[PDB]
Amino acid sequence: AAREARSRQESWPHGFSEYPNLAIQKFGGTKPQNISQLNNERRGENWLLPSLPPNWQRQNVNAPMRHSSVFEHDFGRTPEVSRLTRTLQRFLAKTVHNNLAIRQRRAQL
Amino acid sequence: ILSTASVLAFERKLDPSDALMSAGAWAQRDASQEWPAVTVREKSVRGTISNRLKTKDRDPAKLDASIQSPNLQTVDVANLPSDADTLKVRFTLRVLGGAGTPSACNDAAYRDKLLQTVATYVNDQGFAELARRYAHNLANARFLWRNRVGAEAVEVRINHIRQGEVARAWRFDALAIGLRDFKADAELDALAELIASGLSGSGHVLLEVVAFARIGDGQEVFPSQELILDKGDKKGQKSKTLYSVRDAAAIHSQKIGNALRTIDTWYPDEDGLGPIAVEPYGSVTSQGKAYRQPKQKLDFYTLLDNWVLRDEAPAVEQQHYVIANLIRGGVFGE
Amino acid sequence: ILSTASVLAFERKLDPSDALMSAGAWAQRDASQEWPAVTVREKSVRGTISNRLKTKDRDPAKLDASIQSPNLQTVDVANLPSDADTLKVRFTLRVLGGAGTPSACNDAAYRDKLLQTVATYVNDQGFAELARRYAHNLANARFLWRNRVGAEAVEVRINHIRQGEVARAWRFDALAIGLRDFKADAELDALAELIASGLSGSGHVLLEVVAFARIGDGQEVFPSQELILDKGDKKGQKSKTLYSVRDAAAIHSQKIGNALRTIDTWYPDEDGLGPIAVEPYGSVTSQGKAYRQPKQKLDFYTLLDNWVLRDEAPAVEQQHYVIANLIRGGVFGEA
Repeated sequence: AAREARSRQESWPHGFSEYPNLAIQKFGGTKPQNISQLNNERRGENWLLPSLPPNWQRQNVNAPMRHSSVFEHDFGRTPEVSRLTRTLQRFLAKTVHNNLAIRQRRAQL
Repeated sequence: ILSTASVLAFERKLDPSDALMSAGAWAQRDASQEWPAVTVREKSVRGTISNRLKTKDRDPAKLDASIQSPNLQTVDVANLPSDADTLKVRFTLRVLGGAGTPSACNDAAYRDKLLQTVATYVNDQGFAELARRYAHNLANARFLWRNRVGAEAVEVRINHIRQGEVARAWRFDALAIGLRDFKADAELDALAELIASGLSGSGHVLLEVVAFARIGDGQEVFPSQELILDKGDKKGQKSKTLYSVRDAAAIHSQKIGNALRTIDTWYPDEDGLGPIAVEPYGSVTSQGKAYRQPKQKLDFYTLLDNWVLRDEAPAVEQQHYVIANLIRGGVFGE
Repeated sequence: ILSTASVLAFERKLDPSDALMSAGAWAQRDASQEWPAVTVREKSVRGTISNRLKTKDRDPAKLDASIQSPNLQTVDVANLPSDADTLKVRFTLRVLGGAGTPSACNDAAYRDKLLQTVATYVNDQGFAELARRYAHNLANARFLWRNRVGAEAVEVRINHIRQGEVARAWRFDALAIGLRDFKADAELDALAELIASGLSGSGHVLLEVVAFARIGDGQEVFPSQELILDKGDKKGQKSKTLYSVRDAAAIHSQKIGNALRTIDTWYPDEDGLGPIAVEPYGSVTSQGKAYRQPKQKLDFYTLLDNWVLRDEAPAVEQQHYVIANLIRGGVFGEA
């Protein structure tokens, strides 16, 4: 539903979402006779929701001690800063309804 | 059963060079092989808000407010040296011949009648109505686009190269011959015959079209300008840069080849609005509206496929258009 | 008995290089080992509708809007310096030899009968006929693809470099001998014999091959160009690249190899319509159609199998084509 819908047009908007960063935890591997609910699609097929910290993946540097890194220093460049700027510009108009939710979410952001 | 092709191209004839500009004094156009070229130099600029501000909000307070916010604009400029009062533009033009033969096709029997349809055109009559039209667009200085207007003594020095020397040299005067009239002369038609023989494979011609616009002491020129884009980049980039080659400004080859193929006075509006470039759906980008509409049956994509497939031949007074934008070429087919 | 090899592949023979460009003055060409290379520049292009529109939306009152916000491309264009009027193009050619020997066979007696079929070919009618055909396609300047059409005086410099110093040289005329005639000379004889003795294996040849196209002054050269994946969609402005080496514009090795092997006049549809490149399913992407179709027996994949499996030898003319696209090398068998 979500892939074809947000591919072209095929959505009445419903409950659709993506589940990243889940890890496989097995309890017997190729000889599973430990616990119950354990058949030949569930051969230790207990997976595990994500719990990563605020620095789970890596981040590239953007201000080294070079010309294009630090010698041209009127940039403030960052990819997370680009994502924060996009998240600001997606709500750059204060409507006549959501001022209660848009009253502490812009300057705080 | 005889239809067109899916892919079908035509490599262009009348290849021009680029327009390397230089500048010197008048009556130094005789020894004009050593002039310093017009450099490309920046300037800073700011102005006030001359925008037509949309009157859903066109208020006096914002007009006063938008002045102490200036316009951070660094642009480029192309002046003469202040010791000089002329503009020299030199480039090289060659023709190739064999306008009917494509560069790609699908149906090999389709080209076997298109090339001999072009050959019935050629064996009927020469290129000697397109010939003096292109020879007039060369003998005046329409390739000087904005440098031509306002100048005093505009001149064209066409040479002709077949080894490391010049066979016969033409000279003209570019403001005597206007932009209305196409009248052959005792000298210009002997260059029309040159390019009409060059479009049939009867010699290798190589026209070196040198211009001389007399414009003023330390005045400014107009080279064509590139496509820079202020993408919200770093350091506040330029809003107008202009096309250069090695330490010299220039006009592009497609613009200086667009000036030559201003041919057709065969458009369904008038004749007194001037000539237009030849292309499919023959239009002017500046003047905004497109002549040769597909409402009329006077497209290129209507004349050529009704002249080849259905063999409904158009007027002799208009076949010059179709052969002219087969000299132009381009990607055809669906 | 003795069926085909299901996976079989040959290497290259007539190994080209990349041809890099420069430009200079005519008759300065003799002392020319230092000319500056024709480099790929960038210019801005703003064109209009020159494309065939189909009226499902293209109204007569619709084209009035499309020519004030046009399509603003950006191309890569190489031209000469405006004080130079030639085109120096230099590549290097080597010929390896041992044509019929495959590189990845399945069977054991298939290749052993194919190798002595090609060896009794060479033992009766040598490599010399294709050798003088490739010698003609080197003798003119067909590898100057568009740099030759509308040119004025082309003279190809060929050297047989066996050491630091050359062995013997060849000066030619790409317009006296032409795009039609395959008939020998008093000097193309020896270069045919050299490519013949290089294809057989009786001496390794290396041929540096320099072309001087008098294209004109400041004119458009045509280096071969690369592909535009995600470069007119990411930033949108650039829509034409060009192939390049270190501060030079260059011709690809595969299309200079393509112009080496426009050999076969033995296509069945005609003979005066120009020889095409030698391929299995001998075909051109210019004209669209395909000669050497398998709706007739005269295709390559039918000829080679009938000449090896069925054991019937085709005509004396058209065994040249079969060993020609053995010399080309490719992926054969059930791919």
